[PDB]
Amino acid sequence: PRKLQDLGLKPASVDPATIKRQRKGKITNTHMTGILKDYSHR
Amino acid sequence: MKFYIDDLPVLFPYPKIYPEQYNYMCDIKKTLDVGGNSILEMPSGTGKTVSLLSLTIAYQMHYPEHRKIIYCSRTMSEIEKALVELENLMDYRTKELGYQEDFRGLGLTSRKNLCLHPEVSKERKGTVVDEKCRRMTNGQAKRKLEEDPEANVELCEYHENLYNIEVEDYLPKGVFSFEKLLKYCEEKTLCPYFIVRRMISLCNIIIYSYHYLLDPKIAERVSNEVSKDSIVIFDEAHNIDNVCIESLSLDLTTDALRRATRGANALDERISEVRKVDSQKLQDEYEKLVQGLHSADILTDQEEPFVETPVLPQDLLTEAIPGNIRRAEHFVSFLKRLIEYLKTRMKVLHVISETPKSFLQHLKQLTFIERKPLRFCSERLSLLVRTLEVTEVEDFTALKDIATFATLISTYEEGFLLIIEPYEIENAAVPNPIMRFTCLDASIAIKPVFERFSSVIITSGTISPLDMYPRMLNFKTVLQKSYAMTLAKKSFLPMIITKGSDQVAISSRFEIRNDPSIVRNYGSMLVEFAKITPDGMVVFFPSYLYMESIVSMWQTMGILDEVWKHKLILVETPDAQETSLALETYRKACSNGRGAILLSVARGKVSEGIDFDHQYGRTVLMIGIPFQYTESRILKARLEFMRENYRIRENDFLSFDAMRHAAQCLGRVLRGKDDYGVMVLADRRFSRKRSQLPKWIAQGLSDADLNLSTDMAISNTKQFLRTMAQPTDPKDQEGVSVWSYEDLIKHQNSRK
Amino acid sequence: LRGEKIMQNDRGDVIIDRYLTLDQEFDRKDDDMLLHPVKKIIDLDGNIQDDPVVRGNRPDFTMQPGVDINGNSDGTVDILKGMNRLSEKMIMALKNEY
Amino acid sequence: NKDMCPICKTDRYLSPDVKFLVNPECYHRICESCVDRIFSLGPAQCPYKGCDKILRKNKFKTQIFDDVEVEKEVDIRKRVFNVFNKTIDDFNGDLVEYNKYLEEVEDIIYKLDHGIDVAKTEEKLRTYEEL
Amino acid sequence: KGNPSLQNALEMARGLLLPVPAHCTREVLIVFGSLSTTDPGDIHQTIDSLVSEKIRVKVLGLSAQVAICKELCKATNYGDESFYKILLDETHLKELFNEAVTP
Amino acid sequence: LKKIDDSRIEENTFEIALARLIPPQNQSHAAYTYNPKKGSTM
Ligand code: SF4
Ligand SMILES: [Zn+2]
Ligand SMILES: [Zn+2]
Repeated sequence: PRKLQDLGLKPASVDPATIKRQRKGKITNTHMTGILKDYSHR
Repeated sequence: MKFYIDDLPVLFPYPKIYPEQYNYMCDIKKTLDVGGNSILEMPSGTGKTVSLLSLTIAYQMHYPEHRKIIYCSRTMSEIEKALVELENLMDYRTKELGYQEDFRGLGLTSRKNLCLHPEVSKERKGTVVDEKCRRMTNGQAKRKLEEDPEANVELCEYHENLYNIEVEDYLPKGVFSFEKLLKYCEEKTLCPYFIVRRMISLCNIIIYSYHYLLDPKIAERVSNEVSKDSIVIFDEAHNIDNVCIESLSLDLTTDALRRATRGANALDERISEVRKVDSQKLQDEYEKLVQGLHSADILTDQEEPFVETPVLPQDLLTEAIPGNIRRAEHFVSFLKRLIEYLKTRMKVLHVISETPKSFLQHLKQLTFIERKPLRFCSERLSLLVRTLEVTEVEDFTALKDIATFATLISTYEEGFLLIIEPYEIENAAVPNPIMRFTCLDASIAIKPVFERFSSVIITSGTISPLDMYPRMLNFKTVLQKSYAMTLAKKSFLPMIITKGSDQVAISSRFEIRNDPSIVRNYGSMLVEFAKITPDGMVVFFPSYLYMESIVSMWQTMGILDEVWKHKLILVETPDAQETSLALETYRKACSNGRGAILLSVARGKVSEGIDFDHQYGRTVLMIGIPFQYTESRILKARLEFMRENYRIRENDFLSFDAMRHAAQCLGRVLRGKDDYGVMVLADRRFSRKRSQLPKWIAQGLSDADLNLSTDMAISNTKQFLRTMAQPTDPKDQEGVSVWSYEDLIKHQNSRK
Repeated sequence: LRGEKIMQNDRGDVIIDRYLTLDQEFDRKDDDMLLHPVKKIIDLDGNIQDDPVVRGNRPDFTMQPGVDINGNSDGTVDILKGMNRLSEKMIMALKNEY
Repeated sequence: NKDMCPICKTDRYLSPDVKFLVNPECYHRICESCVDRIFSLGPAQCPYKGCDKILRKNKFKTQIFDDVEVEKEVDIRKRVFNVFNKTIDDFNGDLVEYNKYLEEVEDIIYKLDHGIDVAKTEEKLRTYEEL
Repeated sequence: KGNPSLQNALEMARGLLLPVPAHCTREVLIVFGSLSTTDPGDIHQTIDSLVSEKIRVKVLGLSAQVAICKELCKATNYGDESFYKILLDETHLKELFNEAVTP
Repeated sequence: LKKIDDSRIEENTFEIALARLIPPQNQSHAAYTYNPKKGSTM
């Protein structure tokens, strides 16, 4: 592809892959263990 | 009434008169006595047209010189309105004087609006209507029918009925608006267009558009048939310079040049066929061209050239044809190689801006074409088309454009430009080059008007600033004044909105049309005003593409859904028929109390000529300042030319043009001093331009009313519409805002 | 019919859409009951055709309807005509014997 | 054809470097490659069928107007107006004589264009340019 | 709730004022609070029918001067434009309603 | 190729070609479902 444009013939292909591309701690509320739900998101 | 200004009796067709009308009348009579040109601003609401017509007719009748009257308007609709006011004035004059005096008042327009033939009526283009009328009324068809009655050619009975009557016997005395003239010519089976075109010289007053005085393609008969010492009136002249540009501009595309090549090939085939059949019809034309006979000397009065003369009649040469284009085949080769040179100039990858002299020099260097045959190319093409007697000329039509080009860029060398663009539109994938021959000097078209006529009365409702026009158009004024309209109560409430409801700055710049926040502000503003507006809105947008974007975003979000509960949404379309039907539907919806909003553009068809008086215009919502598209090369070239010659700054002229368009949009809405309506302007750039507004709108615009938000704008509109609905005290306006007869005599005695 | 921009990525419904072009037929018939001559006070067809020989500067893409990359119309003029037609139909529906 | 050179048959998509070259004499569409092919060895006859007029490699040029007959017209105009360089000052301001001179030179340009009476007009041109 | 209709109200008012005798003046008082009206038919025909049956209409609007109410008041009161009343405040509404009881 | 170069060609792969497959027979020994693996940075 990088020489097809040099030869004037427009390629119909994108550049292929050969071209460069990209704790647990203690709990104090021991009398209510298990009723609290995890909330890792808003 | 009947009053006196100096020694002139004026018959005013109403029992009461405004003071501004009397001051206008005094200034017009002073201008016509002293002579020279003038620019006057009448605030809208006041009867500008009726007072102007009243004193002009009185000045024509009472003075023994009997000067004719030219009333130029910018549109056919205001031509009809002026004729209706003329009907009312003439009926009042007949009633007061007890007799119908010798009067002729006729309006002028194209054949498309004055054709009663049942077959050529539904054609959407006036060009084909003109072509069919020429084909059926050239006089060649009449003599072929006389020689061969069995031929398939046809004649228009409306035109043929005109030969049985004399020129003074076409119509009775009086005035004839287009409705009444069309009805009379339908009942009498006559053609109104030829009646008006033959009674141009017999009219005491004639009303036509600016083009018939400025565009030289159709002015060549109208300017000749009118006497030189006539009164000339320019009504709503604030846009007249743009008309001058449209007088002397031309565009050529690749499609137009391909059609020109096809027409040249058809002309070659036709000239070969005529040379094979009958060479005398070319030999007589050739020997007539030897002695130096021009187009007018050979063509009769009842027939017209195929391609109109696109330059001023003063700039056409009186010398003979140089002989390069005298022979038909030589002229065909000349025209063909000119077309191929234009096609060669089309292929370019960058915008080329150049003078006509450089174009002619490069043309002469690349091929042997001189300026002198080009300056007669259109006349030669018209003569060749006439002498060949070709029945169908549609494939020649685009060819006319080339002749127009061949006559424009050859005859003028200063003040015009040529812009060659590889892209007509930027969003197209395929390149579509265009070639624009462009008027930059607005004074070149209007110079024959100011030199031929002795005194003109330029008058627009919203022409501001007054001194811009004597600089932009090369003429001098003996007096300039813009009246301040006198009111017992504030009839109109101009307001400027710079920020939305949430104090976010709003604007109508083209690159920020996709911003959600200004869409929110405009939508909430329009919904609230539509909730409070009693009868009917007119909303003006700066561009139609901006209008499309804002309407699409309103419909996607659901802004228009709340508007649909209160008022019907009606939209201007580029198709003129659908826009006119939408305008009539808007008027009907305002009449029966359903309520409607008319979304239109400030530089389009609706903003010019169409009025929004009384209930049709309770609010004028001016969405943003109406600037043009700055990156277009035409506007930049014109700005550069005016900076070079007329020392006008580019930003100053852009602000002046945007403010005059917004001003005419604001001024379309008042008619009568009982009329009310707010004029809200939704842009942050309006508040700095308050001095560029007309002085009546400026004095109606208080200093506290420059930087409103949305909510207190709604509150001010609520209070204004509550106060204006009250019955006013007749004692509060008996002699300060409107005058009776005795108040007029008292003011005359106080001035003495 | 609501006035939204029509997109080809939407599936729609394969039963109702056969009427779609037929509804387009109705639209031209709507023009056949709406296109009538108007007064000369608001005649904008006479405004444009006041002189047929205007060949001045062509209006730029700001004063013309918007087009896509291929040059055809984007379809917002379709919904503008649709809402104009809906308003015209509502006003003309009042003109009856009621 | 319009896109492809009819001699070497090469298309524009395959070979984007081909260029419009034309013989001023017989006016046949050809590319620069074929010009470097056949006429580099020496003068030869035109590779089109039905045409065998002698033509030279150095005489080759590009057609500006892109139409064959219009190139014929402008090259006859160049071939004629080099010695036909009379102006209005040469006729001492006589407009009618200059107009008839323009008519005559346009007539002889047309005659060299269509070739109807090319012999006597060419002889007249040679006798005029000899002076 | 809803979207008001002048034409339906005026048509039922016309129906109600049909059987009253000719010596009794027929009057319609409208307290119209909205600014837009939706009608099932042509309201100008209803105005013409109200004028032809000698019914006088006085409209006390609440917000602004609607065109159709002003035209209705002007047509049904023999050209008098003073029968379309727009209030200012709370006391002016009492003033208008007290004015309306006089024949 | 005149029509191809004037058009846009999408880059297909095995996963793209899986969207438009036609069954060759009733019972295929090879499963067409892609099995991702951890540690493959090909
Ligand atoms: S003469 Fe008049 S009526 Fe007859 S075709 Fe021409 S414009 Fe129409
Ligand atoms: Zn080749
Ligand atoms: Zn050859």
